[PDB]
Amino acid sequence: VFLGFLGAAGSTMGAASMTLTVQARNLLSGIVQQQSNLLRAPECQQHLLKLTVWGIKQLQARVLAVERYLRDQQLLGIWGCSGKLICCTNVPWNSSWSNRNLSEIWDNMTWLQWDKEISNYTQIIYGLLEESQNQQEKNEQDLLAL
Amino acid sequence: VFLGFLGAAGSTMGAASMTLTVQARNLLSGIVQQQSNLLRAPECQQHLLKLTVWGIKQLQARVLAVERYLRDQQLLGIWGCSGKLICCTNVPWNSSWSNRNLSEIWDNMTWLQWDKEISNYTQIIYGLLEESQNQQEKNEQDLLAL
Amino acid sequence: VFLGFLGAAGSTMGAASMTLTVQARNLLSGIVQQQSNLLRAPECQQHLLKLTVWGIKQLQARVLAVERYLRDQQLLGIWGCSGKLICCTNVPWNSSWSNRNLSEIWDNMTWLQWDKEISNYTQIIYGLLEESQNQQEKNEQDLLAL
Amino acid sequence: EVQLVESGPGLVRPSETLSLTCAVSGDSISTNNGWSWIRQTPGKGLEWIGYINGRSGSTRYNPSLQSRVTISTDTSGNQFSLKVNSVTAADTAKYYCAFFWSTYYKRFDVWGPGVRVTVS
Amino acid sequence: EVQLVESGPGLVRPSETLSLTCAVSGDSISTNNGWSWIRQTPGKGLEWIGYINGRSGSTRYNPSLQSRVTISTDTSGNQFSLKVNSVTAADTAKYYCAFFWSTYYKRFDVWGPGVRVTVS
Amino acid sequence: EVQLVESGPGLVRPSETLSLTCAVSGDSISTNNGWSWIRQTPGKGLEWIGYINGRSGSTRYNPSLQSRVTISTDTSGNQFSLKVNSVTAADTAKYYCAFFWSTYYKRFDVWGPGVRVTVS
Amino acid sequence: RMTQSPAILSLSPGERATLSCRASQSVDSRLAWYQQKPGQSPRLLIYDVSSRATGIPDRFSGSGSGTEFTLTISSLEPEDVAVYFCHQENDWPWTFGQGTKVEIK
Amino acid sequence: RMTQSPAILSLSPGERATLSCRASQSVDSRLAWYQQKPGQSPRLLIYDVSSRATGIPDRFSGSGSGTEFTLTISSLEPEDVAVYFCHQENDWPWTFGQGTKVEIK
Amino acid sequence: RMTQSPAILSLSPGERATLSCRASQSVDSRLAWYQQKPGQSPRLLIYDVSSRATGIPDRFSGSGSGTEFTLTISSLEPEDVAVYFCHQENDWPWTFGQGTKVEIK
Amino acid sequence: AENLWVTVYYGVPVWKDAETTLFCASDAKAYETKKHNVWATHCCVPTDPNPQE
Ligand SMILES: *[C@@H]1O[C@H](CO)[C@@H](O[C@@H]2O[C@H](CO)[C@@H](O)[C@H](O)[C@H]2NC(C)=O)[C@H](O)[C@H]1NC(C)=O
Ligand SMILES: *[C@@H]1O[C@H](CO)[C@@H](O[C@@H]2O[C@H](CO)[C@@H](O)[C@H](O)[C@H]2NC(C)=O)[C@H](O)[C@H]1NC(C)=O
Ligand SMILES: *[C@@H]1O[C@H](CO)[C@@H](O[C@@H]2O[C@H](CO)[C@@H](O)[C@H](O)[C@H]2NC(C)=O)[C@H](O)[C@H]1NC(C)=O
Ligand SMILES: *[C@@H]1O[C@H](CO[C@@H]2O[C@@H](C)[C@@H](O)[C@@H](O)[C@@H]2O)[C@@H](O)[C@H](O)[C@H]1NC(C)=O
Ligand SMILES: *[C@@H]1O[C@H](CO[C@@H]2O[C@@H](C)[C@@H](O)[C@@H](O)[C@@H]2O)[C@@H](O)[C@H](O)[C@H]1NC(C)=O
Ligand SMILES: *[C@@H]1O[C@H](CO[C@@H]2O[C@@H](C)[C@@H](O)[C@@H](O)[C@@H]2O)[C@@H](O)[C@H](O)[C@H]1NC(C)=O
Ligand SMILES: *[C@@H]1O[C@H](CO)[C@@H](O)[C@H](O)[C@H]1NC(C)=O
Ligand SMILES: *[C@@H]1O[C@H](CO)[C@@H](O)[C@H](O)[C@H]1NC(C)=O
Ligand SMILES: *[C@@H]1O[C@H](CO)[C@@H](O)[C@H](O)[C@H]1NC(C)=O
Ligand SMILES: *[C@@H]1O[C@H](CO)[C@@H](O)[C@H](O)[C@H]1NC(C)=O
Ligand SMILES: *[C@@H]1O[C@H](CO)[C@@H](O)[C@H](O)[C@H]1NC(C)=O
Ligand SMILES: *[C@@H]1O[C@H](CO)[C@@H](O)[C@H](O)[C@H]1NC(C)=O
Repeated sequence: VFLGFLGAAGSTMGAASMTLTVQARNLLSGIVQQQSNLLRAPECQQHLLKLTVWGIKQLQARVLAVERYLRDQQLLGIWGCSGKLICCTNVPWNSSWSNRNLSEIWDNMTWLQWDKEISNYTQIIYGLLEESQNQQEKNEQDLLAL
Repeated sequence: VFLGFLGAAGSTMGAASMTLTVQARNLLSGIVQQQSNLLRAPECQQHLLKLTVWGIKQLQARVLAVERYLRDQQLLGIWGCSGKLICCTNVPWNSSWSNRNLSEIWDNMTWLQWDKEISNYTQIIYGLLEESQNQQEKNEQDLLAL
Repeated sequence: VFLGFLGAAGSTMGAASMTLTVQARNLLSGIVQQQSNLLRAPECQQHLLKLTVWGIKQLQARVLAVERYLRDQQLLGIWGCSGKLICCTNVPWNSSWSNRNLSEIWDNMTWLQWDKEISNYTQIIYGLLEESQNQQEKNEQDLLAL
Repeated sequence: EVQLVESGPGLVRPSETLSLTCAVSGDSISTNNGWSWIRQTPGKGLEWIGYINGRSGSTRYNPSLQSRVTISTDTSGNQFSLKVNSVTAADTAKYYCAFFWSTYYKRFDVWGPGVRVTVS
Repeated sequence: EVQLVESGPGLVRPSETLSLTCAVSGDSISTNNGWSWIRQTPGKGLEWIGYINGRSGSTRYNPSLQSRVTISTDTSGNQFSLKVNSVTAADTAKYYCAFFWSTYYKRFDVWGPGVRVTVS
Repeated sequence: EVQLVESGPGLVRPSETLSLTCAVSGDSISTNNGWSWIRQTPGKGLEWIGYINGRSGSTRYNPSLQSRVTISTDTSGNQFSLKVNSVTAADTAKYYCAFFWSTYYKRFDVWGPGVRVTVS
Repeated sequence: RMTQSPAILSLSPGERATLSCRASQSVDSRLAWYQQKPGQSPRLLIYDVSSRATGIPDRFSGSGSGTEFTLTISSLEPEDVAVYFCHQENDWPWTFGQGTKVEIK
Repeated sequence: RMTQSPAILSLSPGERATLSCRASQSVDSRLAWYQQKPGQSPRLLIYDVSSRATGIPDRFSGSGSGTEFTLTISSLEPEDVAVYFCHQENDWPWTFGQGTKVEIK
Repeated sequence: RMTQSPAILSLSPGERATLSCRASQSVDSRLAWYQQKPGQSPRLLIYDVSSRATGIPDRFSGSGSGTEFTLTISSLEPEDVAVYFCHQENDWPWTFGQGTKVEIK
Repeated sequence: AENLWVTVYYGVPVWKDAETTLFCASDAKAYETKKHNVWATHCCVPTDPNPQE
């Protein structure tokens, strides 16, 4: 855990796609989330009760990490990707959002650069992914299929 | 998000089944759960620390939304529906719980009316769904299958 | 719910594998997590606000149950088991971790005894399960498959 | 509610292609997937030929005719048709136009009267 | 632990149906899925005929006999049987009753001595 | 970038096994899955024979040759080969060595010049 | 992939008629029955083994699972002379049984 | 499992050439086209119905889905005399169409 | 779908005997071996390529994967004269190889 | 223009500038026995176990 947490950040999209579990494992487990799960009492805890302001700040940090995690999982579920780090969809690429070939982006761009190129199309793409899944379920409820 | 949140409430069960992502998206995202995830500090936060009672009420609301969400997801997992908004099971309908044909309920009833008709059979049905999944796993652990 | 919560604890691994939903259902639902979800206000709540230390202790207990649940679910997701109480993997057994035949462990050992026999190989096994899933995804991204 | 009306040659010779059509009245064939052809052969009974999905144009054909039959639509005429290549005496049968609705909520068929086709 | 005992005609004529039975001693056939028939044909070797699931009555048959063989049970007699229709000389073989246990935790077989059947 | 060079007998007699090899230059065959054989038969056109996965040694063969063809590798020689049993006149064709790369990110082929084989 | 039996029944008015149908493979619960009167195209009677089609008399019923199915007509009427067909709905080939006749005397 | 049409086209230089290919089963979007000049092994032109292979002139394009596909060569040049093949990439058998010829006069 | 080789081995007592079996398709790790002595029904020796069945001598072992498998008998004894069979457990047809013989001289 | 489709990836190494609350920690060695030290009481979470970089 955290042995190369953002190690692929400067690498290409292709190479970086091979380290996806590395970042996923660090979204729900900060130091305080490890101390909170010791078999022994952590001892510190009395401090956070005697002084309730510190107790509240710690809980807010823990609750937020959980809420952010769950929201990303909910979107993957809605889009039809329950689990999987990499999933294919039926939404075609518009070639307006970005107009580059596969041999250019997977080999020459980093994920940070990509993110800064299509950031204002994010909501359009997410909207289409949701519509696609709804259409798929409508087709599933037809026993003659395709 | 929230552009027709309960819009299908007065519609029939059939039509309403086509809007399921609309309600699902609003279970983990109230206004305070959006403000809490800004890149900038929300600014308000000092108020909830200076006066710890308000800080606690806000956390209780956030924790509860998460617990309710997770409990529903756990039941779907137990019943054998990981993900999916609509899933088929192997539990037969009893015709005691409700005794109507498909052409009557999917076209003439709303979900609110349905809920008020079979509410005291809810636990029986949930119990059967769990038993069904356990039986399925017992059959899966047999390499000769069916 | 909780009608035989650890009832299989003294039973063999084989028999105990048939009660897995029994323990799973009790990880997110303690008494306070039921009182918190009443349609009526619980009434007690004012106590936990007037005296903020008790309010904080209760939230810490609730947040922790959620964090522990989610971490186990994240590991199952990473290892390629989204949902399911029982899942097969591609990691071979080393026969160093434990060197017993199937007819000995499934019929004569309890899960507690097993846990005390291979506890210091837990991290090795978990590491291998993650590597296996990453290798599987690398193979999936090849349209000629196997 | 729809009505299905078949029409076509009542006689085809060996190795010729048989072409039958079906008009649909009361609803559209650009949608309502499940437009199909069924064959009733004396001495064999009923079998499927195949069907078409009006919304996408995709088709499925019973394997026995996988290399012999084409099903397509005329959505302007709101009619659909069946063509079977290399027709032989063994293909003499009563041919039917049918609409099969099978979903999670409803099940029904509509059948036309059919066309009897003699094959020499 | 079970014992399997086969019995039946050692001679069947062309186009007749061959009927062999197997008694099961030591356990039940209303459960314990995996009751099966195996054929050993000189010049070909071993092949499966098919098997039955005592708990549900469902069966699976090797495709070569998909249209020829029926397997069923007599749970009162705690015996099961095999019937093969339209038997010909090519079906002369040694037939066996077997029990196959294959689960996540155990693997084993029990075989009976079998019946040799001559086909004219 | 690789080069593929085929070699083998230009003549095989009835019921003999035909053996063709392909050398690979520029990359390894112990990896890079998708090493394959393609056949071009005058009067029929192009068809696949099958392919091998250099990383695991597994193979897949077109069903028409499921019982007739073997594909394997010599990773030391960095060459791979095709053997087709019970070759007949109907198998006269132009045989090719090819490399097919098909992933989520890239698609390309490399073809060798091939070997023309006459079958008596 | 399904066979009906017997080829024909002959019953007195008001008598109960039963027809069997056996599958070569499991068809789960996906079985439909049809009624074809001479000069008519087949009418759907029963779907999913026992559900009545809209407009079907309560004389008609049925049961079965996997591979073993039965069509039953109680209180058989003269208007029920027809050829009854067994239809597979659990797989792509959708085969039909050969059709059997029931005649009222 | 796919058939090309016509067997041969004959075009004037600069004219646009079109070739069709029909599948017996859906091939989704998994269709490739190849160019085989006499004495040569087939060259990949187009993959996934409309994506050009590296090094392919913009004269080449295509479209289609499911079962109905077309290969188009605009501004046809004498260097394009070749046999063009339709290749199925949506299933295991990977069949090819028979190949059609385009000749420039 | 599997072929054994050679048809027969002839070994001195105490010598190690090896038999191969090749699949036409991958059988994963689902391979079993059986021993049939004359007058007997086949006995299970090895399952899942290398796991010994209960009651089997340690003379018996094996290895292999995918399509290439071997059965080995070390320290071969006269009581091991038998026909050995290769059994596919990775698919529905469950085929067997033809059976080979090992004889001790 | 290639015929491409949207693929969703999770666990991508991307970030944005942000404000948040850090929780503080200390090296629980000599400082652990300070007892009445303010900083040793507040920054209670143990850290610096040969920390990663
Ligand atoms: C940082 O950038 C350099 C330069 O582009 C990358 O260097 C490549 O490393 C691979 C693996 O050793 C070689 O096969 C390439 O030939 C190198 N590129 C060049 C131009 O020489 C380096 O990998 C990048 N860092 C990370 C983490 O990806
Ligand atoms: C509220 O009730 C009315 C009356 O039942 C619904 O009106 C139907 O609307 C559809 C779509 O325009 C028409 O095809 C039907 O013919 C209308 N029904 C009648 C009796 O005329 C209306 O849709 C319902 N509201 C919602 C949100 O579903
Ligand atoms: C506690 O241990 C006893 C003794 O091993 C278990 O008793 C077995 O119960 C089953 C079911 O009734 C019988 O089929 C076995 O024959 C019994 N064993 C013996 C040696 O007689 C008992 O089941 C165990 N408790 C639990 C919860 O598993
Ligand atoms: C492909 O793009 C077409 C043009 O859309 C325009 O540009 C995009 C980037 C947006 O700003 C949009 O509001 C503009 O109208 C669309 O008409 C077409 O639907 C797009 N296809 C898909 C799948 O999204
Ligand atoms: C079908 O219903 C049968 C009758 O059960 C009775 O009515 C229901 C509503 C409950 O109140 C129950 O306690 C009563 O005994 C059951 O015996 C049968 O098991 C039911 N089938 C299924 C699948 O639940
Ligand atoms: C099988 O075991 C081999 C020996 O590993 C040694 O013992 C284990 C228990 C560890 O303590 C390890 O650090 C030792 O080196 C391994 O070399 C081999 O990789 C193992 N196979 C698998 C799948 O893990
Ligand atoms: C949308 O993103 C592009 C990225 O290249 C940027 O240049 C453009 O200014 C952005 N549009 C707006 C309104 O900010
Ligand atoms: C059970 O639900 C029905 C709904 O129609 C209601 O009439 C009945 O009174 C309920 N039973 C009890 C004990 O409340
Ligand atoms: C590892 O676990 C075994 C369990 O049998 C135990 O005997 C051994 O002492 C443990 N090793 C260490 C270093 O604690
Ligand atoms: C459903 O029940 C209603 C009320 O008895 C009836 O009018 C309707 O025709 C029934 N539906 C079917 C398909 O029989
Ligand atoms: C992708 O675009 C670049 C820049 O125009 C070009 O050099 C490269 O050859 C293109 N890739 C392909 C496969 O055509
Ligand atoms: C498992 O090991 C025990 C102890 O050595 C032995 O008695 C038992 O027979 C073994 N099981 C099998 C299937 O060989």
